[PDB]
Amino acid sequence: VKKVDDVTGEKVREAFEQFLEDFSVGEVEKVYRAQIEFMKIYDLNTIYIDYQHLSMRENGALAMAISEQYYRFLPFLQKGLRRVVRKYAPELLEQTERVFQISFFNLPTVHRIRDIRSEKIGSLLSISGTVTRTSEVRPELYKASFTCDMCRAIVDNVEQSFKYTEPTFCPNPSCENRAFWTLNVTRSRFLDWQKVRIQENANEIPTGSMPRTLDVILRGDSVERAKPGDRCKFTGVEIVVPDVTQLGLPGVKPSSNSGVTGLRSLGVRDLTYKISFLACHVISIGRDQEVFLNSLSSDEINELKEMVKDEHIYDKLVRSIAPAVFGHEAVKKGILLQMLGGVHKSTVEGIKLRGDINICVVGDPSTSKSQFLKYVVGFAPRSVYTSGKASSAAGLTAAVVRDEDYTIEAGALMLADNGICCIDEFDKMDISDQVAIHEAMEQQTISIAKAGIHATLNARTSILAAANPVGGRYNRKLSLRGNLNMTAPIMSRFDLFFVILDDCNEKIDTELASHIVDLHMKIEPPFSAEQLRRYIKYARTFKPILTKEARSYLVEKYKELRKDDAQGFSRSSYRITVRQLESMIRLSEAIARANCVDEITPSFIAEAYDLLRQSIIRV
Amino acid sequence: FSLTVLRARIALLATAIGGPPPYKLGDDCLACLKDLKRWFKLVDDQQKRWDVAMAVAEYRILTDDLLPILIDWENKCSLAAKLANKAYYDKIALNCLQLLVLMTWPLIVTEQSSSNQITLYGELKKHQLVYKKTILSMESGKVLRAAIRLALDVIKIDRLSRTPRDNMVLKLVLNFFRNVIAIEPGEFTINTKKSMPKKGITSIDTLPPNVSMDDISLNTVISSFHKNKVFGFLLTLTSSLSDFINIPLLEIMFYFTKDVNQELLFPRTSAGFELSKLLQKEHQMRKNVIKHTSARHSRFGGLLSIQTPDKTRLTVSGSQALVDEKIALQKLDDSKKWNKRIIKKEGLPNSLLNSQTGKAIFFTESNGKHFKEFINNFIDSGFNILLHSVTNYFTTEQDRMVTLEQVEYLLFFAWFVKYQLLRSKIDNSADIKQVSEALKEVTFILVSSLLRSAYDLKNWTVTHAGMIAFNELLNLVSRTKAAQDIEFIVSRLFSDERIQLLSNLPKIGSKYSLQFMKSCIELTHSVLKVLEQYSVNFQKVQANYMTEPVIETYINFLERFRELEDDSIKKVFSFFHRVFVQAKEQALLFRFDLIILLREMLSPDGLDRMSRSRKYVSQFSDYFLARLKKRLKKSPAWFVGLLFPPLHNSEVGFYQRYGE
Amino acid sequence: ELTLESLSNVKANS
Amino acid sequence: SEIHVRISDFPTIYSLRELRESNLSSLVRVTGVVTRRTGVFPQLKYVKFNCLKCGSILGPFFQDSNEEIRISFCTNCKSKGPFRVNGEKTVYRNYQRVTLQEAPGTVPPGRLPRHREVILLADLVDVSKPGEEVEVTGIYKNNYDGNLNAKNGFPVFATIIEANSIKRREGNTANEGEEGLDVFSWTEEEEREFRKISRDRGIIDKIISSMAPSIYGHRDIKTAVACSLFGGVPKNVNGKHSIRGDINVLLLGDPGTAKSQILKYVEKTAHRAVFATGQGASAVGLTASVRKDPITKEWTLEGGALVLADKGVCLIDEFDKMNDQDRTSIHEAMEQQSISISKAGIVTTLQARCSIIAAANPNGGRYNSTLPLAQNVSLTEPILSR
Amino acid sequence: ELGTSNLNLDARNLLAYKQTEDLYHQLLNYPQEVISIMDQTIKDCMVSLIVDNNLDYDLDEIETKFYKVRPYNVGSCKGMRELNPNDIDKLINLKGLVLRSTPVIPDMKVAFFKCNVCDHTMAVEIDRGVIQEPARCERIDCNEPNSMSLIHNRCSFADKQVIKLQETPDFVPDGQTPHSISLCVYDELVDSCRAGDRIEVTGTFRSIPIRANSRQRVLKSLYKTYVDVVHVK
DNA sequence: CACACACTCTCCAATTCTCTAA
DNA sequence: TTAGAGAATTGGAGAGTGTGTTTTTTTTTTTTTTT
Ligand SMILES: Nc1ncnc2c1ncn2[C@@H]1O[C@H](COP(=O)(O)OP(=O)(O)OP(O)(O)=S)[C@@H](O)[C@H]1O
Ligand SMILES: Nc1ncnc2c1ncn2[C@@H]1O[C@H](COP(=O)(O)OP(=O)(O)O)[C@@H](O)[C@H]1O
Ligand SMILES: [Mg+2]
Ligand SMILES: [Mg+2]
Ligand SMILES: [Zn+2]
Ligand SMILES: [Zn+2]
Ligand SMILES: [Zn+2]
Repeated sequence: VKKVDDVTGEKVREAFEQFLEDFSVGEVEKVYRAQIEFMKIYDLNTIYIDYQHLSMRENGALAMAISEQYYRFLPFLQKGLRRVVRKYAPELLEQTERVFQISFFNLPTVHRIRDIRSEKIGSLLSISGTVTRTSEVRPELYKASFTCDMCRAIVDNVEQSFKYTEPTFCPNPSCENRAFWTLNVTRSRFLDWQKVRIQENANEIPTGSMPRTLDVILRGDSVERAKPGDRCKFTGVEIVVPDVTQLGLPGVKPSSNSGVTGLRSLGVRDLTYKISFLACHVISIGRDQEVFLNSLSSDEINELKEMVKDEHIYDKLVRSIAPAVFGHEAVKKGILLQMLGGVHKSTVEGIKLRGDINICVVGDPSTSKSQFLKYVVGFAPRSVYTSGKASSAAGLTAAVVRDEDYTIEAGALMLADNGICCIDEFDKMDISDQVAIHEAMEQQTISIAKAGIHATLNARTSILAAANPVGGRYNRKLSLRGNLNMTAPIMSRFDLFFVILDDCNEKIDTELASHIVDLHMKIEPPFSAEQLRRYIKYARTFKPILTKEARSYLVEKYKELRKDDAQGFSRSSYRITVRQLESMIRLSEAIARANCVDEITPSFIAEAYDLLRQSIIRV
Repeated sequence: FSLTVLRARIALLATAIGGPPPYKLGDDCLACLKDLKRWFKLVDDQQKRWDVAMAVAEYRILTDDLLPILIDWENKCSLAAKLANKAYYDKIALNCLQLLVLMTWPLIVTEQSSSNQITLYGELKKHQLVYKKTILSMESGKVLRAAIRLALDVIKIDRLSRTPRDNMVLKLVLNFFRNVIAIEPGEFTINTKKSMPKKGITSIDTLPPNVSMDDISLNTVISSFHKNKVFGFLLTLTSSLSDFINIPLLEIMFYFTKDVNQELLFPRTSAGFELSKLLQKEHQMRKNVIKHTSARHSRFGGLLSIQTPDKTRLTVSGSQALVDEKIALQKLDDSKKWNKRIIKKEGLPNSLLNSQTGKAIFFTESNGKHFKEFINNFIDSGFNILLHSVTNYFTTEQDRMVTLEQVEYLLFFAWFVKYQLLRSKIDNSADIKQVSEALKEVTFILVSSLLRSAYDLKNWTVTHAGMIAFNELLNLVSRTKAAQDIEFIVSRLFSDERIQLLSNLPKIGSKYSLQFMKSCIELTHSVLKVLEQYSVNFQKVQANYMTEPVIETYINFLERFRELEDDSIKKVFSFFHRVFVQAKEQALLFRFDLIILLREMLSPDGLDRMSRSRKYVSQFSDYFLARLKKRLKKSPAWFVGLLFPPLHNSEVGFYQRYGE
Repeated sequence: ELTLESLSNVKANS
Repeated sequence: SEIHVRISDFPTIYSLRELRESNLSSLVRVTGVVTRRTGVFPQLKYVKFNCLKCGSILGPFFQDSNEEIRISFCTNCKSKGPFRVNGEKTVYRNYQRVTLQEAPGTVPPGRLPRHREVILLADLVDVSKPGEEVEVTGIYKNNYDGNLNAKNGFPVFATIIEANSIKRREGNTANEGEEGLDVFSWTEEEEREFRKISRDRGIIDKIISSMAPSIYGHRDIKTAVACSLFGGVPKNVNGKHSIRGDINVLLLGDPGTAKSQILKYVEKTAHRAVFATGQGASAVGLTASVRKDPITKEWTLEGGALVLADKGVCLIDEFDKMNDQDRTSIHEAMEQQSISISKAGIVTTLQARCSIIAAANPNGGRYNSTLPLAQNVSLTEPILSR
Repeated sequence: ELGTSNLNLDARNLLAYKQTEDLYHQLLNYPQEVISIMDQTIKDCMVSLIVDNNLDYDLDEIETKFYKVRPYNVGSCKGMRELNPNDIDKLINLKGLVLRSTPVIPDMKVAFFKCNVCDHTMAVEIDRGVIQEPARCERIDCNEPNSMSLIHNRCSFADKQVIKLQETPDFVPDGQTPHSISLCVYDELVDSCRAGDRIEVTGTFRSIPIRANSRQRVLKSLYKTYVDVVHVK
């Protein structure tokens, strides 16, 4: 076997070897040697190689060699990788051969779909676009291993092209086989394969012209890392995919812009080519207490320790919620308690008990309701902002759309699962629309049985509504029921009702104007947003329990609430149901989470009772 | 049914020996080891089946069970050797290593071999690579440290106090080293019983998935040797030469150097400078490539007619032809789809017997530095002593030496004697007396007799094993003459008996491999320079060299300019350059083969523009064209006689080749 | 006659 | 002739999104909702071909249920030619290819659902009705098809699950932590325990008190729910007259009285239970709908909530908030217990032996005790009498 | 001083000079060969100017770069509806507004084969879209026939962008809808005219056969027509 | 159906080869 | 060693067996969920 070797290839392999093993880059540290040790620890086989590190070494010569002829240099890079990984520790390869995947990222320049040229084929790019469609994770043949039908000889490590290429000859000089083999699926090596359909970004599209699309192939660990809609920054080799129908396949036939011809395997048919990216790395650009603590850096641990040991932590948190909104301490406290939530308990009989807290900020049209909603949607994770105007065809909850079969369209109440659904203009959405969320707000599920489709969908969301009073301006002469078009079944599912009014006060307007103009000119929060987020995440790990005296205090407070809410000659409660008792429990748990204490004291229950009472004494 | 019963017994033995997670020796472990040894020996030579080895490799016995035995014995041996049933715990490794060397024995297939052996050779050569793959990567390959214990136990006692039995133990352990490192990928034996289709062999990678070319190269072997201290073992074994430890050792330390060149030893971001130079060279050749491609697409449709003699209107396409008429003529030439038939042709460890010049095994810089001093230490320790030890054996059993002995001995000798001289040339810290001991009269006459005997039997491989040594004979004679009567007795017997052998091989070997042709040009270049300091006659030895087949075999090497190096072209061109004025025999150089190669040379697609090869060649070709014009202008018939071969008629032989 | 222990010690590679 | 083994309670449960190449030819326990279901086609088990050129018998090759049996060169002669099966000694096995789809519960919100085809071999056919949610344990195999390779342009294979067991999780999604392929299957000891506790005096009171254990009071509601859960005997006089044998319950009351929680409990407890709410349940989704099959292009009939809950319970939360023209669609299936469809040339009468348990809400949100029942609800006599 | 390649040569400048009137007529009649020789003359003239003026520069860099000529204003604004079939392979000036533009279509220019038995690789230039694959390995030590397999991603590709030009509304007859023609843009001018732009395009009106059956070599006798753009203004 | 493609089955004279020629 | 008489083999055209198309989802009803 005489094989000529491209000396440039082995030179690049050796240079890559020294770069990998002795880079030693702010104290000196062999980052890539530690990367290989990291791979040995968790068996993962993705080497995230920064391109700047490769460029600084070898004064950019190796970087250019990679960036110009990546496709031909890749096998030599893999061999150089195998050398180093075996040298440091042979803990690789019931032996299971390990296939490696070199990942290059942080390229100096980022191209786009419009800037695709066929002169960059076989080179590293950094294409960025918005993913619109992703296929399934199918396994593609990588290194086949055939067994011929007679003499049972094994032909192995058959490299696969875009076709289903199989060996043509048998190594044993007694087997007649030119087209007959039986692939050994167990011995063969397969690779995850996904095809994403990215397109030009909105801001990069010239006016009038339709967006240009591309088909990017994802292989290995980079599969399912680019969901539709997310703008990702792919990077990898750009290849061209021929029409394998013309090349001839065992199961199909060629099917009918400038196609070349003349190949021995072609005959009289032509061959056409299609540009398709082959991504090697993709990034988007658009829990017990101990587990959370161990994932946090020590410097952040210090800040969290200062918070938890603080004496006035509760009031500081309340004042630090939505700093850009002046006043409204009660609404700030309610919003803070909403993020912490309760405990989503589930009883022995299988009945699920709600743990999410629902707020409704009813107020005059000039007030700051939408500011609260926007702060919450911009701060709380897994939160969405929506209005009652019902923009999309799918309602607030869900809808079925016929495909020209039926499929479920996700509503606003579902996209915010395990989060906060900031609903705006809660009065605008009609009463025939309110009946849809009666279950989604208490049972936290949406049940749909329309046509051939029947599912019980999950909506574990906390709703923060913001409803304008009927008649535009709030009328204090009537109870909260009169000023709101909501009915009793939906008004009892809201834990807290906050009424905010723009009283015609000459002095108050001065502070308001000075505050708004002051912000536009530049608010000092005792806790910054990123600083408060870790405290909320830490507090959510707590699951407070009710002490023995807490239960008695809770029962007495509920009795007082129902006694003070009694109406009619038959003593029929209207505003206060057992949902209010569960609301007191939820608010007690949220308050105890605010103080980062695992036991619920009667002080917390008294505060929760005050919070509920202030929302119903509005007469 | 017999085969599956054999598999059942192998599996039964596999679960009987024991396993992990420390390995445990099962009951009757020695009995099952002896049973396995007996079965393998019975099926190897007595029955010639080569199926038990297959079953052993299948159960991964060598990896799962055999290697852990030696690994577990290593710690006990270290504890026993450092602390201050030892016989039972020692004899257990003997059978394991005997099995290991038996499975690692290279497999040879010939015409006399039965169909089973050739059928299973392709299925067992991969397992052979698997054994050395898992052995070298097994925690720094410490099994060789256990192997050297199987030799130091016997060699510890006095050499005069050797054992008539324990002596075979040394051979058995020593064979393991040469067997593991001689493991190389085989050849895909294509079934040529029928005409092959319009497509060739898909994959020539004869490597199982667990085996990668990274983990099986000789670099891995040398790194394992250095990390396992066995360098000291190989040095101490040779340090005590003063019989049975010579023939194996001749190839134990030769296999990893059978084809590794000495140029890589000296360079003459360190690796990246050559990377940048290679990028510059490939950029230059790619720039030369694009000079033919059209500025626009292929479908632009550039059609033209060449008004050739006879007012012909032949139509050739291509906008590239519109640039130059020579491009149009080349497109005319290569348009024909008809081609002629070009005729063409290792049974011993692959090496120079089958390795092209670019097959330089990649070495780590530290590994290269270690290997630079390892061989030098071996030379400073026991090189000439080892040569003199086998001198006596080489003088006997001339016809009893199998063809393997010549290829495993002559290549070793020539490679090391060449390395010593090149190392002395680059650096003066090494004396010439370290290799001058090979000038013994008996050794020289015996190797010459072997070289001449290999000629009549058509053993071209064995003869090529001899020219590589014969080149260094003249080279060392020149070195010991310039740097200085001992050289005369070695360099005076080629008066009349040896002139025929050296002047016949170039005329006949042109129809064989490239290296066979390369040997003779070096032979002629060396012989033309060794005698230049004493002139039996300079004008008489060159007379027998100026022959038409000799020119043919020299010019046949020039056609491979896509792979010829600076020295390869330098020697071939200097052969004609040195006879331009000294011999004045340019008339036999008037074939079109040399003119077309000159056209290829000066064209940018051939030799590098930035290098130091095309400048003097271009000037000498400028003078060549002047000579051609002067000689052609004085003979109109020579215009067409330049194509036809010369004539055997008396008068014309002096009229045309000498110009009266 | 292999014990449950042998079943755990794979001999065939696969 | 053969006994198959249905492995149950596999620990590592996946989803049709998390399957990768590492799971190939290994047991998986994916979970999804059944979408399509072909008919039970007999499949060749032991193909015994007969050579046409020279021979007459070929080896009884095992069909792998995934790829066509390949004969290639004959044993009698190396020459290749046409082959066909033998009807003399051939055995068949049932074959059904159900198409799992990722359940809308487990699909990430707003994302498209993945799907894999599942092969149900003998004794497993017709065990998973379309639209039901099931957990499928089986080997995750892959077979090569030229169509997929041509479409994607890469040597990519098509995967498929050869089901080894099926457990339905539709209508018992709150029943996690249980063991076995059937939560409602009883062993002999369990049956003996049933017979032992039934002889107790006051077993009815224990059963009633054990309906909603975590819901206080409401003993009348618990009694009604228990009666509905056990049901009555469906009579059939001489084969002509048919009497309904299932009890319907209507829970009407003020908000926050655990009417929806009782319904959720009933869904958890009953064997075949379906939950549909208010406006989120159309007329044809409650009973039955016809559709043009996208592959074969003809009208086919698919059942709804009242068919998926056949011989079970159907739970309708917020009964009074459904559209009248959607609420009137359950009049026949709640008294005659049979859905009659005569649309698009499909004249047939399905069977729906359901037992509706519906939670209503009085007009104005509060039940006015001073008014009769008819004045507190918007429902009419024909639906109140059921 | 800018390192550019294309030249915005005007057609009237050939009439202005005396000896280049036949050259102008042949450019209008034989655009392909004329443009090729004009490009070669441009390259040779530039390298000669570098040699003469002694303005030191890399001769290899200039020689490697492909220099183009873009003859615009070739003639009167020919109408799309008046493209009779004697204008085949003749320079044509057209005016219109582009409807859409296909993405970049890679067309092979230099093939790249690999010897699957000795790993020998050589590049075969592609002319008129035909694959002249080597009969055997170029290396004499191997010379194995039928051992060459095309390495698609290691080849060399050019840029082709088919553009669907539309007849301008102000020139179409008021009765019928405006017609359309298909442009072809190579190696440059790609994405130089987005959809909605109005351009005056100059190119050679060319027609090619279309295969009636993909599997067979049967060719339809209708000869779909396009134009090979050489300049867009 | 049949004309064109791809390819297995099959076959003599020009191309290579070594015993007897000059 | 040379010009010339003898064996020995196998590639390039052709007999022949079996293929592969043309071949199609528009427009019109009927249903269903939103509007
Ligand atoms: N207390 C406040 N602090 C800061 N900005 C305030 C405050 N009250 C009102 N604003 C500003 O008043 C403007 C209008 O308030 P929004 O949050 O938009 O309420 P809204 O959405 O306009 O109410 P409607 O009923 O929907 S019109 C915004 O620019 C707020 O920043
Ligand atoms: N009798 C009761 N015992 C225990 N919990 C009750 C009772 N009545 C109501 N609840 C609680 O009220 C909460 C809300 O009940 P819900 O399902 O909204 O009833 P409805 O739908 O009739 O308003 C439930 O979490 C439940 O735990
Ligand atoms: Mg607003
Ligand atoms: Mg309810
Ligand atoms: Zn075979
Ligand atoms: Zn047969
Ligand atoms: Zn080759």
